[PDB]
Amino acid sequence: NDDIDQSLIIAARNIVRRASVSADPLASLLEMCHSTQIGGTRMVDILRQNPTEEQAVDICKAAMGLRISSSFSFGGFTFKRTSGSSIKREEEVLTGNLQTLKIRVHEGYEEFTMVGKRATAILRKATRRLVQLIVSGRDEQSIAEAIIVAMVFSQEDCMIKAVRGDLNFVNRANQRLNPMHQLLRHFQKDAKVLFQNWGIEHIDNVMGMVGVLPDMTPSTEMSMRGIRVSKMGVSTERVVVSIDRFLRVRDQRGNVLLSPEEVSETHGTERLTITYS
Ligand SMILES: O=C(O)[C@H]1[C@H]2CC[C@H](CC2)[C@@H]1Nc1nc(-c2c[nH]c3ncc(F)cc23)ncc1F
Ligand SMILES: O=C(O)[C@H]1[C@H]2CC[C@H](CC2)[C@@H]1Nc1nc(-c2c[nH]c3ncc(F)cc23)ncc1F
Ligand code: NI
Repeated sequence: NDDIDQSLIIAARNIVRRASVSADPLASLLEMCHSTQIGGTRMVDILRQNPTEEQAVDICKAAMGLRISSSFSFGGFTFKRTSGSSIKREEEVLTGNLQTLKIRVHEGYEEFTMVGKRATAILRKATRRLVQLIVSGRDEQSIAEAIIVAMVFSQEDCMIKAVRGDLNFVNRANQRLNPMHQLLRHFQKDAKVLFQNWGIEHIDNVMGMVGVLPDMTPSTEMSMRGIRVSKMGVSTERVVVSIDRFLRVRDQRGNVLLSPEEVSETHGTERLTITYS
């Protein structure tokens, strides 16, 4: 049970990475899934029975019409909506380097939990606004990673304005990343202009919680607008999802739940033998 899961993830990640470089990735992935065995059992038979929710694995499940977790993955983090709703409106925005970006802006009030491996968070947000972020983590590194993802996800104008120079990030297949991911890789290379330009505010010490400044220094006095660090940020609903040619998994409203771009780069050595085509 434990070894099949470890091995299935490794096989799924390899398949999505190989498929993603092909002209029609969906068809490539479907080939490899149907002609791959893990410890002697067929991979499609493992997918039908195994309950693991992982980004590469869930892309493969979707590919063959299996139900998956309704969560979505942004910046490595799993997001579950705990409350509220939104609608979608495409808008042109202008970066700090005067580059147009067409963005599907979400309009509404929504509350989510973010769960990464080294940090978790509660996010509350409105139309192009971070309302509040309560974040936990292992360290300075891991906490800042979660803050950058929440800031980009919020769609705020100060985040858009803090962009410096052009955004032409590409995937392994030489195709441009879509705008939200363009923004995310930019601020993942450097979040300094982002944090400086975000804004600061006075806070009252709720015990358990602390402020954090644009240089990541804690404080009891001030914090970055909306953001508080904490010490412990507190089950699966399977649903039908869709898949396209480029392995983008979507909900019924067309929000991208998963993609090649949200599959972890970790190479790892399988515990049960994996035989490909
Ligand atoms: O995909 C498979 O491995 C099996 C299982 C899971 C999907 C189908 C239903 C059973 C598929 N069944 C069959 N596939 C195929 C088959 C040939 N090339 C393929 N490439 C991708 C694929 F996906 C299925 C196939 N041929 C006869 C079948 F009878
Ligand atoms: O809009 C999309 O197609 C994708 C890409 C950009 C961010 C998410 C992950 C990739 C997004 N997916 C999803 N977003 C959302 C979503 C709700 N409110 C939001 N506000 C801003 C935002 F940015 C995304 C959202 N819900 C479910 C999703 F599944
Ligand atoms: Ni994207």
